[PDB]
Amino acid sequence: LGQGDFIRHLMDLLKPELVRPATTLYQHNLTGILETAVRATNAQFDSPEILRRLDVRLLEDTGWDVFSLDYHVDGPIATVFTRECMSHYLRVFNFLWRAKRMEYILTDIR
Amino acid sequence: MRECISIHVGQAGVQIGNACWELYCLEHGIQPDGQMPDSFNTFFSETGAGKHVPRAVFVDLEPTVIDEVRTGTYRQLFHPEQLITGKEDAANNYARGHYTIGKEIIDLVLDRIRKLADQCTGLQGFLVFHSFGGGTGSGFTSLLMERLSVDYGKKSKLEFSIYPAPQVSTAVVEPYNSILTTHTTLEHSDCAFMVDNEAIYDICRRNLDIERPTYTNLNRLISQIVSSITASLRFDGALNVDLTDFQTNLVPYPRIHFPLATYAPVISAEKAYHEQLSVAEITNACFEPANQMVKCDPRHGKYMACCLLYRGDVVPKDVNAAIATIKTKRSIQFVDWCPTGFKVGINYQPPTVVPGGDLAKVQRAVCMLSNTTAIAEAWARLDHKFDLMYAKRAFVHWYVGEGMEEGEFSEAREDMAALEKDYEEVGVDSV
Amino acid sequence: MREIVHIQAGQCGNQIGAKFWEVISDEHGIDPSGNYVGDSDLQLERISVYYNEASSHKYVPRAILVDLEPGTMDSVRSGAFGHLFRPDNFIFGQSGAGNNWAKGHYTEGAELVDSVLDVVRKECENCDCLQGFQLTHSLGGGTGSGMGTLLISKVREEYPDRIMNTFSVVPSPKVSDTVVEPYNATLSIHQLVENTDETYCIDNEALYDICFRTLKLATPTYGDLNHLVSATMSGVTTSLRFPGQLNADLRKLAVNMVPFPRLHFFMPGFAPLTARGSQQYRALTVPELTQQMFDAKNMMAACDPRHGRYLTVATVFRGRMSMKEVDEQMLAIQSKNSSYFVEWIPNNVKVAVCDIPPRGLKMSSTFIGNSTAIQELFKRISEQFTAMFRRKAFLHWYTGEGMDEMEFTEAESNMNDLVSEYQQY
Repeated sequence: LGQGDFIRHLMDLLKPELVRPATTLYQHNLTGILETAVRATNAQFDSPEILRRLDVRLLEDTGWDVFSLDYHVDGPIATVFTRECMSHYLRVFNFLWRAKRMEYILTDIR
Repeated sequence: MRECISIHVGQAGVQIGNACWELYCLEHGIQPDGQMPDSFNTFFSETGAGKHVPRAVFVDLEPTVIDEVRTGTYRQLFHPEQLITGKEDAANNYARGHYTIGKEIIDLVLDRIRKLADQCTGLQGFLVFHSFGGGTGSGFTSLLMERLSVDYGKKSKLEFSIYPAPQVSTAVVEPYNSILTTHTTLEHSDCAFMVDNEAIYDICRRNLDIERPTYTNLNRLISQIVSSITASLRFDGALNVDLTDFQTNLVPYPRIHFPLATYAPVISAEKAYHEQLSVAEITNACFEPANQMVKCDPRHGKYMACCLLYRGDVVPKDVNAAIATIKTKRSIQFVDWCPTGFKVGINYQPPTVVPGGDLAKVQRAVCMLSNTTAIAEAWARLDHKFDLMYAKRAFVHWYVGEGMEEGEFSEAREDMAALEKDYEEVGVDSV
Repeated sequence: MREIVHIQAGQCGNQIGAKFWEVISDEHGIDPSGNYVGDSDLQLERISVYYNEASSHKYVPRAILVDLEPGTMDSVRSGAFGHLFRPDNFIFGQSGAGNNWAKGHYTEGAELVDSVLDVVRKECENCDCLQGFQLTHSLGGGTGSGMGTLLISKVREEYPDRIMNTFSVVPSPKVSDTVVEPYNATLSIHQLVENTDETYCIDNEALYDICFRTLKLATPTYGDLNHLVSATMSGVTTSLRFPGQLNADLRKLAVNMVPFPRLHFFMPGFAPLTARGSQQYRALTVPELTQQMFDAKNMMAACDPRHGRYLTVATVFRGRMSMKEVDEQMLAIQSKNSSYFVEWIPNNVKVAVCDIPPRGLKMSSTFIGNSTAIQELFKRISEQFTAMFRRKAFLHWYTGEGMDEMEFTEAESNMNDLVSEYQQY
């Protein structure tokens, strides 16, 4: 979440979707929303290569409990991350996602 | 001398025949062009030179699969005139394959089969490969079997049929075709070795470690079964078993003639390395309910006849000990009117591994053809699906507007009910 | 062998047919000049179902381009792949029938249908084994709806045993592109019920939703919509044409999705629909294709299948894939959505698998759905038709062309019978 500008728009577009239960959620729909955010925010001016790996994954309730980004990496660069950094980032990304919706709720009440 | 003709009908039959004839060419050393760089006589014919033409016909109402055969690696093995094909398939319709499209091809097929029979000296019988839930695999198969019974009213007619699976299914009208085929061929067949795609999928996943098998692996396993069945005709062994032996030992009553095929040493290379597959082990694997290639639990019924076809480094004493162990088991129960329910065949030729296949090279193998009352549950499921679809009268217009009558539907359903009653009657103990 | 005669009627039909022939020539490696420039032999193995070999090994599409106005003919001829069709197969008139079903079915449709019938008879007599016909048109249009209807009726009474299947663009629910759309749509559907074997109902608004939401197209033009419809047509007749593990022609699909003669209206679909941005994040697998094709958002008609029950479905897969995965995905789909499938038809899915995927893809699949949610579309058409007919709006045009109010009453009664049958089943 070090970008901030991109995650702001991404939390405004997933609001109408994640409120529904997880059973009606299918991954093929959210990708069009993520792709829309990367185009509108400042993340468009970015290396096309790294943007090819950034996608969504569905953890396996409510839509605010199974959504998370993945950024899969394979090849030579995969010897630095080694399937454990990707099992640690997602362990972190939840705590930064919760502490981000608990704030945009409290600026909506305000 | 003991020549036998194999007939492959439909896409399933033609592809299983592709696998079977690849296996036969590998076993007998025949190159895919018919030349060799006797044993190879019940299934091949010699034409002057080293050319060995297989003794089979590939008949379909669709040019696609047969054309794949005509242009494949075996393009020069089969006689071009014995690869019979139509123009429009039966479209999963029994009436099309039996009445409308099948009548324009049956004469050519019978002429070719007559040529093959004349080329033979002593004809043991026919091997019909087809699927139950297909258009030409049902209608044309039934038509061909009835015409063969009219012509060769004494030769045995063994059919290798792909029984519809309990859950997985590729067609919507499979119950209709299956019931009508069962009616028509049950009138005119000797014994039908049955197999399920779902069961072979489960076998592949559990034993061969394959998580994504295709029809190719299924066809290879079925071809191994057929090779084990015909090894006695093709090779020399301690206990030889002919087609008439199958018919006599596996069919107690004229209508109850649907045994289930099994193959014990289905194993990958590494697992085969770590195991010591012996006669007792392969026999126990054959009688394991999870290794059945028809998705019917044998514990739900009673065995009435078993045909254990061993091959390779097999000793008769070990076979006898394993069969005695099986008989002493309490989970495996037989009908009370068959105190002796084991036909045993032993062959000296170990199974041949196909280059590119998944089965590991083993020293011995066994194929078990078991006639059991557990197939009655599968029949009940099939006729239940037929009853639902016919009560709603769905898809019936497709069959009726193609040379059939609803009376045939009712008659076929009544015949299947009679077959279920016969299975129930033979199941019960004598008092 | 199994030759198909393709007829494009009206502006919508002609544009969609032009895109269809572009994608078909791409599949078979045919140059826009008609020459084969492909790589594999399977392209010419079954070229005969869609093309006719000319003198200098040039392949002429077996297509008849019929319209009541010359503008579309000129546009098709002048553009790319316009020198592909036979110049004698452009059968057009001068007056464009307006947006009047009666004009295109009774006054100008007569002369133009005699001419196009002569052309179609020549094309059929040239054929070796005719599999059937396919028509591209729009029900809400003028020459398109009425003339496609008249041609369908006449070809049907000439060739009753052949398969007649149409890819018809139905009126949209929200915004209409023609004021008299309900009249033309109702009359066309009344005629399509009895003279067609397979009607693939396509709505432009569902296509707009697909382009905006799934393909993330900022400015989707009619080219993209026509490309989607052409991909569906491709998939079906590709199952017909190329070799596969489980073949299925037009008649097999017709048998497996038409339980009753009048219930032959389908919602088409296409599985591998991805935006250019998301093509790198998505795994192309059979489960992914199945999940997308059975999604209510992907279906190409604005009819939610969750409001009805699938009588039958057909999945035409393309590419090298495992039959076990296809069958297990089909079984899982049927088990999870057991409430969305009819109970009196076990195994409501017909599976076909072809070996050759479309150009640029590794896997693909088309979804055809005979569902009882088409009743919603026919209900909307019926409400609009009765709303205009009760006060007799725009009716003097149809009456003056030579029709009668009794024909309108019969058409609406037939469409109400159709909705009654769908609701009953």
